[PDB]
Amino acid sequence: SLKQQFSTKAFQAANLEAYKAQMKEMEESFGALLRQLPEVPGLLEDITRTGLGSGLEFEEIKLLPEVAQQFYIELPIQISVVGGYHDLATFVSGVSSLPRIVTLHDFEIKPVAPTSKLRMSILAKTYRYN
Amino acid sequence: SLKQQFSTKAFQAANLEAYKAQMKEMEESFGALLRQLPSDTEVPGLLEDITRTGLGSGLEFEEIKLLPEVAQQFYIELPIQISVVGGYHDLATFVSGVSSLPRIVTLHDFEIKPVAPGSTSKLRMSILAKTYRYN
Repeated sequence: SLKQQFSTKAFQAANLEAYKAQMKEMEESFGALLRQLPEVPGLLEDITRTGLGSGLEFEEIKLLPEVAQQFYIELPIQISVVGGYHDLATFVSGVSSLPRIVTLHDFEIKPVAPTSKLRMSILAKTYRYN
Repeated sequence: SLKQQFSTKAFQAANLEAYKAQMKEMEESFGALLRQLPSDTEVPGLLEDITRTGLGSGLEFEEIKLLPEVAQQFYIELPIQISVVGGYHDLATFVSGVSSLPRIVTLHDFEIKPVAPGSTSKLRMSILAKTYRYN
């Protein structure tokens, strides 16, 4: 994750306590924007609509346990779909550009039969203020 | 991007003026972090790690395409399009290894295609990565 990339590079910072404070302010601001905003049912709706519009079949949508940070909470959603190569791609971009706070993460893929179909499982995350 | 997502959603903010001010503080903080780093020097090192991660996953590289920089107020994004070829497991481990690198790099849209008819052991993936530097 971004936060992990910054922590990892912390040794490189000219001023370590200032870098730690900039990381914290970044998260706090993120937390404050989420609080400002009115999503999960609507996100689920948007994701399924995106995938159906792309010609995919859904299999499961797993809501995983929330993971709290100090200022925001992640809600991971594991999405399994199946369809053709291009359709998987239009699903991926449709979802990453939704009018939602949603990020995409690791995926795994496997053929339906050892072209056309591929099965994709992808991790998405949405967020709320802590 | 994340910023496009908050922008898109701005009409929904209880107080627009305050929401914009927080978008701007998140951005400013992101830029202050990049400036504490030697991030205006990280591209060649990034490319080196990406390449090694790809090779480590049993992939071959076809192309690395550096796209035009896009400036925001406090940071500049540098989009890098990567084309690789290999097996289905190897592609996912590659994506996973890049995202676990000690670099400020985000991964975005990707598209996969088989190289040849009847083949599933060689797939071509194009993926967009981005890195960032202080503006």
